[PDB]
Amino acid sequence: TTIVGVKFNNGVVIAADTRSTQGPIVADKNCAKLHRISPKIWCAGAGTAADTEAVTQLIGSNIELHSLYTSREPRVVSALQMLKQHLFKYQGHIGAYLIVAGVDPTGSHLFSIHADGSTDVGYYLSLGSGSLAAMAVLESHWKQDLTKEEAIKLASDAIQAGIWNDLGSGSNVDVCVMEIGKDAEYLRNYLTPNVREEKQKSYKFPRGTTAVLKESIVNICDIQEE
Amino acid sequence: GSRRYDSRTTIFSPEGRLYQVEYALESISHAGTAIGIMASDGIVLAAERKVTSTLLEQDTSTEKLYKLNDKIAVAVAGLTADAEILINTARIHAQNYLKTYNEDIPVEILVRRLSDIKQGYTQHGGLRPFGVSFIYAGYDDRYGYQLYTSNPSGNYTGWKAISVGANTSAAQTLLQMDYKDDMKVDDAIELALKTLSKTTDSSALTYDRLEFATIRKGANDGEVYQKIFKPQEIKDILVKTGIT
Amino acid sequence: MDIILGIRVQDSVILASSKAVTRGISVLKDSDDKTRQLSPHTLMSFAGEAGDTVQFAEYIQANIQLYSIREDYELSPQAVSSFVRQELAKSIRSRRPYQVNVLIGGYDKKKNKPELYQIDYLGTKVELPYGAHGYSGFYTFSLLDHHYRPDMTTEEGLDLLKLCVQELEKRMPMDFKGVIVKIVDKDGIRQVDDF
Amino acid sequence: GYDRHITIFSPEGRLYQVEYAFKATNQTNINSLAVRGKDCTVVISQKKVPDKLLDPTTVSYIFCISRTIGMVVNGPIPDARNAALRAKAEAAEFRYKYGYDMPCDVLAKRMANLSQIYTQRAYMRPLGVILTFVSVDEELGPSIYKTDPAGYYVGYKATATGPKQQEITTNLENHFKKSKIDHINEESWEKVVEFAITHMIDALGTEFSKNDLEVGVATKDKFFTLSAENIEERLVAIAEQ
Amino acid sequence: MTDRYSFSLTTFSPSGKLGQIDYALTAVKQGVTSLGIKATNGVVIATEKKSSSPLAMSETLSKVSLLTPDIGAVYSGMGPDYRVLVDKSRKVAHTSYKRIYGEYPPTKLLVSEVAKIMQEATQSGGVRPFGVSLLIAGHDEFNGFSLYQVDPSGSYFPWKATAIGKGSVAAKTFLEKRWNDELELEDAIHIALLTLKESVEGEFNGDTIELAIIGDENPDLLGYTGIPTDKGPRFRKLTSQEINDRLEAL
Amino acid sequence: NNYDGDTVTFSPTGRLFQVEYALEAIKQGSVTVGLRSNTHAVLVALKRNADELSSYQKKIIKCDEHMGLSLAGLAPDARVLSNYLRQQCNYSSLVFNRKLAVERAGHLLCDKAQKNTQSYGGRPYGVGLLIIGYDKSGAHLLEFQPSGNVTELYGTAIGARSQGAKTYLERTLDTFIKIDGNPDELIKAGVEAISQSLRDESLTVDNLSIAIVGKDTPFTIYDGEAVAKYI
Amino acid sequence: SDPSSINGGIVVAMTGKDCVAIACDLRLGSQSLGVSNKFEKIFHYGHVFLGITGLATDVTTLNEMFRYKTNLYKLKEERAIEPETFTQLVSSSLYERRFGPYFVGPVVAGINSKSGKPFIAGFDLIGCIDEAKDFIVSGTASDQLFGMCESLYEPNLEPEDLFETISQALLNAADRDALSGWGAVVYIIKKDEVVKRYLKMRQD
Amino acid sequence: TSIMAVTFKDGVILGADSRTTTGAYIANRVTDKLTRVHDKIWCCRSGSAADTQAIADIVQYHLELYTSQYGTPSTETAASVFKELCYENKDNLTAGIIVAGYDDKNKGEVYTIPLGGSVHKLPYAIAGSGSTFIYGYCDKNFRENMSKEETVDFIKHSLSQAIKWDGSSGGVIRMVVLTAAGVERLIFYPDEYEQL
Amino acid sequence: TGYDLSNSVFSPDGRNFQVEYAVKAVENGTTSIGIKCNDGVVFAVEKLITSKLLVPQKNVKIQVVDRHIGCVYSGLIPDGRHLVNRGREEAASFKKLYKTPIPIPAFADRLGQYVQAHTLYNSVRPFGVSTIFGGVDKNGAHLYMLEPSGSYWGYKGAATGKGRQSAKAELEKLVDHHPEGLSAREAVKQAAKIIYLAHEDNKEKDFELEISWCSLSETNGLHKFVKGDLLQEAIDFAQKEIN
Ligand SMILES: [Mg+2]
Repeated sequence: TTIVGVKFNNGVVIAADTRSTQGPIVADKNCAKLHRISPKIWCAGAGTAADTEAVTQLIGSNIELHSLYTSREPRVVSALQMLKQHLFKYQGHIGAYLIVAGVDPTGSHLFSIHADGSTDVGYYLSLGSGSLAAMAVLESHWKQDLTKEEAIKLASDAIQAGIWNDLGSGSNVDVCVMEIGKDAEYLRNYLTPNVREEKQKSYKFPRGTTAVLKESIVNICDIQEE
Repeated sequence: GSRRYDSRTTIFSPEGRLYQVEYALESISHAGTAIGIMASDGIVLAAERKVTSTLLEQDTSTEKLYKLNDKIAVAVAGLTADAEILINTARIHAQNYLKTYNEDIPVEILVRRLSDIKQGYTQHGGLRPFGVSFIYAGYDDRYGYQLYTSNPSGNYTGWKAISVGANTSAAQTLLQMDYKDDMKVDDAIELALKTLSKTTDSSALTYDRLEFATIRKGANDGEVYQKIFKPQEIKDILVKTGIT
Repeated sequence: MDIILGIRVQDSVILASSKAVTRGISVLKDSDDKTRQLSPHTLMSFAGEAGDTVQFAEYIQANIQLYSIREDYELSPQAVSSFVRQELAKSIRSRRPYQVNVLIGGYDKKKNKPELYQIDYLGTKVELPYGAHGYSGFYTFSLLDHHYRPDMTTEEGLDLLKLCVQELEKRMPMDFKGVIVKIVDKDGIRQVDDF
Repeated sequence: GYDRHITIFSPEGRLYQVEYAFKATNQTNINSLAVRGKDCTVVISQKKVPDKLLDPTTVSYIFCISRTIGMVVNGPIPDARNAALRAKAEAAEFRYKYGYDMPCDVLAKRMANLSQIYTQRAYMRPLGVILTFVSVDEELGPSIYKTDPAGYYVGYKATATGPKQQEITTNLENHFKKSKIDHINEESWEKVVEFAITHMIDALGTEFSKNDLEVGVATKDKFFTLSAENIEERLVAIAEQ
Repeated sequence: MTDRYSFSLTTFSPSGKLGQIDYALTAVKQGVTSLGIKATNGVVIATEKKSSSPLAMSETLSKVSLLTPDIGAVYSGMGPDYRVLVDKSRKVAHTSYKRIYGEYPPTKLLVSEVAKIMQEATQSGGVRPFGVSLLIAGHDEFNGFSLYQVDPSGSYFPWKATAIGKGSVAAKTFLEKRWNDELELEDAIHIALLTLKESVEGEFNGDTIELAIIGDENPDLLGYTGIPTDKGPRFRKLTSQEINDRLEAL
Repeated sequence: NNYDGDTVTFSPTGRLFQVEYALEAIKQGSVTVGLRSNTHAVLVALKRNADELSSYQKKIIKCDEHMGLSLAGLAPDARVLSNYLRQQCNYSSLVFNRKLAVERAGHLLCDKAQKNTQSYGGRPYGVGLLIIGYDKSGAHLLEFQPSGNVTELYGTAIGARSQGAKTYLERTLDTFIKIDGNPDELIKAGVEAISQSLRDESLTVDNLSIAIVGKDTPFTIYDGEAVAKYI
Repeated sequence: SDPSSINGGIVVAMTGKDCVAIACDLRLGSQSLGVSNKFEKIFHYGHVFLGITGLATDVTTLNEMFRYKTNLYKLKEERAIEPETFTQLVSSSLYERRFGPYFVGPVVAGINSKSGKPFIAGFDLIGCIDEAKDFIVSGTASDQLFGMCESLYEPNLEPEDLFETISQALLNAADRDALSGWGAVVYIIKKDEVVKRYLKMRQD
Repeated sequence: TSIMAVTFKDGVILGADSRTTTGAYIANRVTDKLTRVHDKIWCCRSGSAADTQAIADIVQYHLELYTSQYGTPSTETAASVFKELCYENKDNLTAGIIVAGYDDKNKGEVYTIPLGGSVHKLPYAIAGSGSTFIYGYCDKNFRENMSKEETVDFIKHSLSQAIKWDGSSGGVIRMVVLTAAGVERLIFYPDEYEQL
Repeated sequence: TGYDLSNSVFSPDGRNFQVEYAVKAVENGTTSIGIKCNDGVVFAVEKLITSKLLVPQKNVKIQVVDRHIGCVYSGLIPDGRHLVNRGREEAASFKKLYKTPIPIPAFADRLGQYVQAHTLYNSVRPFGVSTIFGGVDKNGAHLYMLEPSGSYWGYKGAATGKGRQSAKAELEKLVDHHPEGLSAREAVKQAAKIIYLAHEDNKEKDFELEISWCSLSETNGLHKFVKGDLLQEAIDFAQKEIN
């Protein structure tokens, strides 16, 4: 997995590749690693996929209830604190490595969080197996006062480094943009640089090819009237 | 301390009755009448809603008849909320039995456990009993079609035909008169309605003041179908038996 | 405990179970009955870790005898085998799991059919025409795969079993001191007292 | 009538223990008042030291709950301190869990929910207190939220509590009918304190020395209470106008 | 300490009444009038913001509450009892549904849950019943729009339209005259506003009236874009201004 | 009257009736006397029988080698309280290798009895105790009442007609306080004191119970023939 | 000793035009020993289909569990559970055993009865959802199944074409796995008929 | 980590490097290891980032609640709360923390809490992997009652050497000044301190 | 009515009669006082000599908490001890976590909240004592008095028990006629006087005087009992003032 987060002028952007692997095998070619915690707080997850999904939804649920209770729009530091205290308690066994970002009444924020519950702050971050490929690009092209367009470009360039150079990452680039005073725009499959080429042959079979012993209509209906 | 305010819900009167059970039964006697009739080829459940308003949504409504599993249903007379607590317990017990033995729960076993729960509230814990009497209509492959009732005491008994709620004395007499053992479902449907027609405290019996259900062999071969009547179907069966 | 076999013929289920009990270096007994009657038409044989086998078998027996009294009714073999599977599946994630494998042979009086169920200590259940636990199947399944017919008589089943036990006596390293054979049919459970 | 002794319904659907707790609220015979400026929230309360043996400095019904939130209580001191300690514990826990300072209105809701429970659960009695919470909230600005033994709470433009609350209330209502705004249009909190004291004098028809009052002020990022001499400086300025 | 009230505080009297439930219903009767009307393409729930003092800021007190993005609730009776039920109702929508099925509960089932909580306060040890009746309006894919009333006993009923509290008997009669199965949502709002004027003494405007709808999906209220199947909340609280625009059209 | 149903209720005059009723059980109890010099402390107790076929209820209990008490009132309550003392004496020995001071034993007894006077469902203890012991600061006599009040004295008495013995001791004070180095004289004086509380009856061989503890004497009980010397 | 490959077996599912297909082998073994040739791994709750590979006791247990939960769901909701919802219930249920999991690889297949959309999904033993347009694979021959599906699959196949494709993908994958085979079943699922076909295959 | 805290005439200064490490990979090169638990009670963190953050967050909570009830806590009190956490959880923590604060009665104070959870009040303290290389230097160059500038120089030079030799340390040198005059943050970049 | 039969019940006035009944037991007890001085506090109490048999000096009533706090109380003595035991647990746990000894104002609230807790439930009875306590902390001297309601304040001087009005009057005089301060040794003497003067209301039996003090200068901020020479000196001072 490759995930990044980049701050810009008036907000924050996160991106991620779309490959999930079982050892050397690609289980899903178009995985969604960008998670919504609240409308304007999204986080990218690397590590154990079930853990990143589960911990993201639990905290998301509790954040929603908190927002309703306080009559306030949720803040990123709350999602951060809730995530880290949960993860720390499980001493790393919940394998969720997250880049947490969003906008709230306080401003725009970017954090990352390791599975053991240690957190950090920055203008640009990366996590996952492709984090070194990504970080090399971030350390090469990042500057102060990025515009929205510059940050999207930098973020997806860093995901591409991971896609091309890391065997743990591949397929497509997802992006989410969180700008102050605007709706978050989740850009699913922002890039598509890995369409499979056309096959040499069609493997559609002549009907009747397969040997059959028995057929039966399976009854999916409930018990019938009359 | 707190003893001062304790009603003591689980004590005997000097006559040896359980005060709270008797008073709960008293509450139940003001509830909409529910009738169950058992036939050779099926079971009928009919029950009267408590006096409705024209603005009540009837088609999306359930107050009296509840599905316990695919082969067992109940008619309720008493506090609806109390009954739902017990209904969900019963639904869960049915599934535990199915999970454990990979066979649908025999009707009596489900009835006994619910009755046993009610009983507990009369002997320990200092809580008020459930203000509910049930009519259980169900089928299993040991005893076939079965009717039971249970009340807040936790006592249950089996029936060919029975009523609970308001005017049971009147209704039981009318059932005792016209019920015969070789009776069929379509006859039983008619008897159930005819009885409510005569025992109701309302001016007349309309579709919108009723819930109705049948359990029939009426499916394709050795199996059983539960039919909770839609408002239209009750209106049709009311016309068809010439009550409107 | 070592070898336990089951075969389901036309109208009955036959269970054969080794008689030896070995405490490491010595054979302590050569007449051990590795079976418990669960109900008049259901028999369960067992093999696995010492102590746990009998403890489990008797526990199941008590539960089924309790059920029989409460409902005044005999549970079907399928129902009994499902209860037993659940208890083992329960146990496999316990603090200390039952290491017990069982064969349940019953005659279903409702469907008038003999039924044989194979369940290992993990709670892995399977209905079979014939079955075994441990190494027993390795020696005997090729004979049963050859000779077995769904319409065999009880005596044809016993002859096929006789052959199975002879292969075991030829090729197994352990002396298991013969087998006790029991038949489960419409009239209940009886023991073949000569084998 | 045991429906009088615990929090169960009377036949008219009332909770007498809640009502009688409201009566304990006035047992101290103190009146309090809160108003909002542009930048601040001021709360003033009468201070009465009858015994010459008391240490006057230890006599207070104003509490610093957090850096930002202040709380004045109308009711007996033991229930007041019970409520104060809890609110302090609740505000600190909130900060630790959610990573920002507990808002005035949220703390008020939380204490209101705790009070509600005592109206529903038999073994817990209601507290004989009314809690007025003040702050300059980072999202909502100057804030007054008040709690009572029924578990009710609401935000206020300004408010008063105590035996003579009605006189003070109407005095304040009449001012806002005139000025037509939500707050005291005043720059410095010093002048908002002066407004508060002035309008308490008019409504109560009583004159105050420096030891007859007790003042709390909330600004952005701190709530503080004034000393005798800060109040004296305030009284003097009022007299010269 | 410890709660040593482990016995029921609600019990059957010799006549079979459950005293505390009746007394709780009485507390509801004293309560301010609130109502709900079901249209073909929406539901509206409404009530009076009876402000205690004019120094109180009554928009800080929410009588109409979002439970889920497609479910709203209003009450008549004791406000504090309502506030905690809403807290519990919101949480139970998550714990016993959304955390399991990955979607919000349908109106009837969330109501079923709120009802359960209220039933338990009617039988559990050391508690009194809740002194409120709720009207819960909502939408879900397989049942469409619905409106439910929930009483202190825990009983709940589906309504085409109803009212509860102070002027409920008169209001229900008003609604019987005007309700039909062909009302569009704007018509139901108009009727709700007419019905509510009857039971309101003093000022009657967008600042003394609280009113919300369960209607169309509001993608502008979602807060993000880019998931085609997330189309936004159907619950919407009408603004003070929105209400007043409909009071001249009255 | 309306305020005596349980221990958790005060009367309008500020009294605790359940505690006062517990105090009454002591007064119906048989008389017992305690007194001390600077070297020894003595308990004397009149044992009551049920009738002429019965034994005479034992009134003195040993708590440690250097401590013990006599009881007046509900006997099972004395057994519970004396057992608690046996443990506290024991814990002090096992953990600190220290013999428990009589003063501490009093404080612990006060605090145990007190908890039963402030909580629902409990009842006060229905027994009074005279605790003697010899520790690092010499001889001690304590009077325990189930209200929780523990008092250190030179001498005292509790039970039916204990008032007689109490004044005798109030007179004898300057005499018996001086009886250092003579055990048998201190007992003699205690037996004389308890005799102010007799009427209709007098001291017999199976009527009388004496206990003594002191400088070079373990707490030991004398019953039966071993008290004839003092009759 | 590795629980997910003690008993053996495979499941594959595919989408076509207004239909889905789910298929499984019938083998159950204790490692090298074949034990049963009739251990079906596909179950259904109303119109939602669930295949489960892995440790057989957990396969049985989970079927029994989802039958339990979908039955109660139906009674309360007054309607049959949809594939999207069931998928979430499967995920929830597995993750609830995060640190002592069921050793399984479940696969969900069905058509949404309201929208008509065909739906498949796969899970790891710990609840992670793989919602693929094309196909889902599971079991001891999952590598082989990925190989077959990746070349054999094309989108929008008609039910009886999809049948050939999924059958061939299963059969040839099973024949390169020691622990799969001994029979096979294919379910072809359309909005209102479901056809179940048993395949003829080698029995070694 | 290279961290230190030094008492001087007007109070105390805390100093740290900015490197966070997962093996040889620098996970963060601009980390803030100087953390605030009260207005004028701060700490330097070394060891597990997860552990030291969790500890500091808890301590901040305790001291906020302390303040609400009893007013401003002493630096000694803050150190004791840290110690309680570190000592009672010694088996599950990897945390070496220096606690530094400024009272008005007590002036500048420094308490070091090593791995076992013992407490040691010192005139100055050094810790982290980088500290080993500057025991010699710091012992030779520390005097009591230095000026603000001398103390800033001492820390700058000391941590410069620690960074020079310890690969685990690096980045910028952060400092936090604690006096009666308030709270001052300082930062020194590679090109300044490397050439020293 | 019936409102006074159960603790934690509000009467229709808004009062808790059971707490008020507890006060009656306090008023029924022996007199006890506290005087705040320049750098410390002094505590004194009247001990009724019920009998000649009471070993003098040996039924000590004043109690220490930690090393710097003194507590005295009038009313039900066991209730007072129970409260002091809790006070000692509260002080130990404060010291344990925070290192510094518990400040006096902080200590007062610990007792305050605990006593107030016994007015929240019908399953407990309120405390049958008023407790005078205090000492020297890092911020100087503090004297407190705490009622059965849980109400407490800081005092210049305080008294409670049967002779409380007599003592209150005497305390007000010192406050007026020493408005710039009272020394520790002065306070010890005055305490003796006031207890002797307040003994009029308990005159059937004669009594034993008991004094303690914490003073920054005279006891190093630690709590000590006044024994022997300093005690005898103050006994004399008081005996001269009644004639
Ligand atoms: Mg093979």
